Amino acid sequence: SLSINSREVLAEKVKNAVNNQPVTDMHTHLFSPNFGEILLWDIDELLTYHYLVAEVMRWTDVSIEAFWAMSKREQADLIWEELFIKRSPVSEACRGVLTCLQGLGLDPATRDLQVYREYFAKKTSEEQVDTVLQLANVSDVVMTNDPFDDNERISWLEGKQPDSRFHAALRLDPLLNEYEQTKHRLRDWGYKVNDEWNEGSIQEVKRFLTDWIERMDPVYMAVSLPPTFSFPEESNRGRIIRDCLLPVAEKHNIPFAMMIGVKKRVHPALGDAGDFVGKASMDGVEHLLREYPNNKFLVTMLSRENQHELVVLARKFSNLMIFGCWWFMNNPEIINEMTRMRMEMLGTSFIPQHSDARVLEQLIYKWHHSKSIIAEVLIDKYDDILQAGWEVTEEEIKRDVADLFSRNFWRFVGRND
Amino acid sequence: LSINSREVLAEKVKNAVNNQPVTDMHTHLFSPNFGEILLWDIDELLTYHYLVAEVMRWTDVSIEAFWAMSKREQADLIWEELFIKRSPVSEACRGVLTCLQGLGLDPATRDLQVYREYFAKKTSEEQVDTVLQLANVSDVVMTNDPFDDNERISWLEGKQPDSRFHAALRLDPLLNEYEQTKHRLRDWGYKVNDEWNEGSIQEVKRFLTDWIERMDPVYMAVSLPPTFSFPEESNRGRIIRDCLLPVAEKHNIPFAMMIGVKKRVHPALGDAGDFVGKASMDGVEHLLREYPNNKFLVTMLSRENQHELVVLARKFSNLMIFGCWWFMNNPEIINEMTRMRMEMLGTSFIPQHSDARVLEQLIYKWHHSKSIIAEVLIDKYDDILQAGWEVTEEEIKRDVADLFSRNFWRFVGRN
Amino acid sequence: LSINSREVLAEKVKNAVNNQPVTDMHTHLFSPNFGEILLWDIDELLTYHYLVAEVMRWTDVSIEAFWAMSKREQADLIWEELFIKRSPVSEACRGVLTCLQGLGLDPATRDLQVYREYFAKKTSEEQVDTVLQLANVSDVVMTNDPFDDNERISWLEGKQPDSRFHAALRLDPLLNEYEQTKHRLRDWGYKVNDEWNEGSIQEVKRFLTDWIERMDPVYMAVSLPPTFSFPEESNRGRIIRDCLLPVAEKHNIPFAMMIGVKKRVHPALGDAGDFVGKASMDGVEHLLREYPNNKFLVTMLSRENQHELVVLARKFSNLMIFGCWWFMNNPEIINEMTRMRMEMLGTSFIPQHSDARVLEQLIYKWHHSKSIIAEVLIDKYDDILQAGWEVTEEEIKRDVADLFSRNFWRFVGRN
Ligand SMILES: [Cl-]
Ligand SMILES: [Cl-]
Ligand SMILES: [Cl-]
Ligand SMILES: [Cl-]
Ligand SMILES: [Mg+2]
Ligand SMILES: [Zn+2]
Ligand SMILES: [Zn+2]
Ligand SMILES: [Zn+2]
Repeated sequence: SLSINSREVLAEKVKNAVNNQPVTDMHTHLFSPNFGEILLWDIDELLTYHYLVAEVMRWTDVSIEAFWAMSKREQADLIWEELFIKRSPVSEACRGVLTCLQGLGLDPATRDLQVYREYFAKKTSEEQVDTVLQLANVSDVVMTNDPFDDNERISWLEGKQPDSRFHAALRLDPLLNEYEQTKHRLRDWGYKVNDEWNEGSIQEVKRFLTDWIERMDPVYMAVSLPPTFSFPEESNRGRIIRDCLLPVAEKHNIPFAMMIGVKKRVHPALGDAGDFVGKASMDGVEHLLREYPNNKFLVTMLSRENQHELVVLARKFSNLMIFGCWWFMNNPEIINEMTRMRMEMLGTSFIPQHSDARVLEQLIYKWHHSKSIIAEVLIDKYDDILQAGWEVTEEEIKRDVADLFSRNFWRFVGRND
Repeated sequence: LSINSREVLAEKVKNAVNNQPVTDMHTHLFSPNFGEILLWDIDELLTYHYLVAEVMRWTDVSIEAFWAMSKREQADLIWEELFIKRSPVSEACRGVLTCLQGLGLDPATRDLQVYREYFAKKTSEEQVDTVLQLANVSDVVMTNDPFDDNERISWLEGKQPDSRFHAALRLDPLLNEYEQTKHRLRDWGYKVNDEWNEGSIQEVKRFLTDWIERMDPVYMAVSLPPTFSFPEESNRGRIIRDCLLPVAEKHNIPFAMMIGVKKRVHPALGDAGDFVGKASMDGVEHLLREYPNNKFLVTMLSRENQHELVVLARKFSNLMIFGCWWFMNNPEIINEMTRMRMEMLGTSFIPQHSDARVLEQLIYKWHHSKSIIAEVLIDKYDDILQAGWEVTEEEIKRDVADLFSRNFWRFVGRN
Repeated sequence: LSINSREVLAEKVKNAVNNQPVTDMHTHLFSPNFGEILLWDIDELLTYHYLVAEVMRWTDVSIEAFWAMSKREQADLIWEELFIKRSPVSEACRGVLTCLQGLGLDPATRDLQVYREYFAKKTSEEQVDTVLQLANVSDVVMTNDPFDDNERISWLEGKQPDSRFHAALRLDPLLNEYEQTKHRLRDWGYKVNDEWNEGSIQEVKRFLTDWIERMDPVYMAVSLPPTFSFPEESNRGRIIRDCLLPVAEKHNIPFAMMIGVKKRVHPALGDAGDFVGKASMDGVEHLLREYPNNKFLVTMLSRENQHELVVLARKFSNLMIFGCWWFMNNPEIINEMTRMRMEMLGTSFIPQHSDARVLEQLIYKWHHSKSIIAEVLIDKYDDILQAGWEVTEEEIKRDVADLFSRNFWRFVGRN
């Protein structure tokens, strides 16, 4: 019955447990460094992250065309001047760049971007991965692997495997969302899908999935979906999910990850910075969970206004695992409210965060900023049960922290450690 | 003797809040003379449907296997899965520990066998006395359903509740399931016709008036789906327009509408199977505007309805909003709702009800809510103190009494 | 010295925020040379429509009897019902107290007759000087409606506002009520046709151009319902498309859209009878994308629009979002909005406007909002300070000037 005797010691012990727990980051856009140039890293890549492109375009008089015509260094220079020098870098994405520099032993105080660049010029990808995963305390990274991308598909077809720290996830947007165009690529690749949606088309699409499952050994198959997402639906998407994806997933015991609420290309000229958000109906997700009890679903949603009801839906269905605070949700005010709602209604039965890192060094700030918030939530929740006379031990806190940052994910996808 | 600093204010407000007897204006408890339908004890607390939903997120035991377990075994499984194997940090898990502690039991031991021994030595009457004392609740409003055969008999035998328990007439089967319920009405001698004519109208009114007579309810209540609309040419829309509203106005009894529940999305979970959806405000707005002589108590289930519900209260004095219902009854939501409510309505609302299904829940439902409501009050008083206003301890006691008891009785026009 | 802890940052930020002169970019105040339409004094504070809604939730006085009372009588009733019989803890009630205190009056006495004496002794001009000084407001943007006969007079008599007050051309009757308004245009010599054709288009453009010439407005404004959509084959859709946007582009004048107000759900309440609804973002999205040479100022009334409004501002630099309008202008909501906005937009937004209808409200609207905005800034500067950034006091002063004044003038392309 030795246990934690005060809130101040609780806070110390929780913060230490959270900081020390190696993270599984279950959705990123990073790649094993052996995949080469598609692994993005360094300060110029940090600064030209699309979140920062959106932000600089609210201030700068430089036209979008002129921006895209600049070199990466020039874009980074402009972003630095407009968002850090001419106004204080108070936004979450700008703060994050500074957290990264500090983590790396660079000094934000000098504002010396040329000195920062020198740091990265002297390293290999493999070295930077080692440094960054250590600093961010991340043991495992789940990638986003898109067989429709020519520059990724090559490494796979060349027999490359990621190192043991990097795990595959099969990204299926082009197949589910753009089948009218994508069906022709499948044909080019020997999958004899017909004009008509018949048994032959069903079989060849299942074979496409099975071949990539065999190749990648993905931990889940994923898709991003619009605010209008509905299921069942008479559409290529509704048919592919019903006839191909769900049966394959069940057979292979692979979860289906759905990232719902992104409205694509509302400002096309902005590229990756041009996507918007909408509230979705919960009906399709509800139907999927109820009607496919032998399938597992990972869900994150983009609208603030979906988050509470998504937690309630998790209370209804054990084949739903909700994860992370995605994109426009990934800001302190929202991370805090979401994490509290989730813990109040689900206890520790969810995955509080993922980084969605596109640039390697972002693991540093995405985990630092989120861990501090998650630690605050845990401190309050433990203190409340301490107040109720419960005895919490440091071993129990370590166990719960491991569940939230790692074990709940592996347990749900039916694998590792 | 003036209140001169936040620190002094905080102690005065917490004392006033703690000391104020509560009227709990919507519960699923029953006067103890109604028998076994009053649920109580640690096995009942642990097998509350909120905890059933939570344990099914973790356990390998199937739902079928779970329902086949005895109550004690279900309670044991829930204890192991939600308190021993993971820390009991959820609001519903924390609530069980609050009740245990309140009763003088020691959660440090985690000894469910010992806790059970406490309950085995007591009668229902003794436990009600204990619980209402510890929760500082003076008055409990029940949910009395004349369509439940069990509950019906008791009222038909002329059994009256204890004076601490007040009736409220539950109408879901009548309003939401008329096709099916009209056959029972006619078994009971209410000659409702196949068509909605004057005959039907008068006999439904007679059913309402008969039950008002028997129950002396403080309000009539219904829970409603996110799709709720009014006017509507449906059985619900016709009964409300033609029968419920006129009867309610004549007897000056409010109509309680609990809006936002989507029933049985996961049928096998039973009570743990219901979901939530955002509702349109249009139907509520229409009722308030078009029936100014009727009074309406509303609580809604969707987070995304709460702010606009507060605005609608600003518009209509015949609306009384109440409580943080079910999926809203979690600290992060209780806090945001109570602040939005106080900022736009001052003290003209009812901040909380327990919806207790198990007697001992009054202990944590009230404990956990009072701490949050006290903190909101402290901030709001502090803000007017900083503006130069002098608040007296007697004024705090008054406002606290309005929130926890008097606003309800004023609105219903009673006690 | 120089800033190396949260404690020091808090001192510097609070000083910067308190000292920064405010441009209040949307109010319902008027240059004092406009005469009686400039509302001021304690009785006007107390009878603000926010307080009429609140008193009606408590008083037994009927709405008809209320409107039959004199202003002083109305103000007496509201004081008794909202300040004396219950603690004045609501945001709007707290605001009255902050004004009294700011003017050097003592709320501790509750001496309404003494408070009244204060104002009886001053001219409009003196009180404008006092209030703008106390509130640290350098510039006030008015709402000027050429459809209002009284207002139209000062403009037609060539009266110009005092250099501290700026015009904004309010267009609601034209855009929202064209069928009724076309007759008045015709009367004024704007000879619109029955059919929406080139004839009608040119006469509506001429109306706008004439009023732009007369008023020199900083923006043209309209308030819109939750059902607002664009493009739309309606008089509103057509006037915006064919007249308003091209005229705005030619004069480089922004269009301010205040979206989400549902008018007169409770008619008898007058100004206090308006409600809220969530709107589609589709119309605003279309307008921003398809009219890149037009500038748009937007504020929305529903809590549930705020986050997605901030995301839309990330997408479009021709969108400036502003303020926490009306039902949003409460501490709980101001805080969450200001945080969401800063997290996603840095300093590239206008955190607040007063919408003051009564002169003295500038005091509380800015005092209450500045304290919240300062705390949000302290958190955000601290986060980058802890991350190793050197924040200077001059940078703080710059950022604060952008939020409270410069961002507005930069966007509108003026002062
Ligand atoms: Cl973005
Ligand atoms: Cl919503
Ligand atoms: Cl539940
Ligand atoms: Cl109002
Ligand atoms: Mg909040
Ligand atoms: Zn992603
Ligand atoms: Zn209930
Ligand atoms: Zn206004």
